[PDB]
Amino acid sequence: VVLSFELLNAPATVCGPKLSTDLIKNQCVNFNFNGLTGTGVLTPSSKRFQ
Amino acid sequence: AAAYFVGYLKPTTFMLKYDENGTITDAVDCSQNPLAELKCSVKSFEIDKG
Amino acid sequence: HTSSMRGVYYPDEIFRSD
Repeated sequence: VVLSFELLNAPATVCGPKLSTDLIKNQCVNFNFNGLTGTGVLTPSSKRFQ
Repeated sequence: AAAYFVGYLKPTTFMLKYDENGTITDAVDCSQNPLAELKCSVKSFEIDKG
Repeated sequence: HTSSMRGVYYPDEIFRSD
């Protein structure tokens, strides 16, 4: 199986995977959940999302 | 039988109640009567006298 | 020909408390 890789003048159509970080809970740390930036303590509760 | 029951819409304002467990079950359109506009103004469904 | 409090949909995907 020959994989022909090319780097011609074209936008980045195919890229590598995007490894996510670990879930640091109970600590005031920076968070980035796909655009949602800021700083807070990741703690669960008893809410019911849709 | 067969009935379409299609109705147009106009840009207006609404006061949505957000009950627990992620539900609405009640809304008020502030474009029909002055009582609805008063309810939307003070943000309450039970208006006192005055 | 009358929509008696009908047509209320979620305008977004944001969960809100009481």
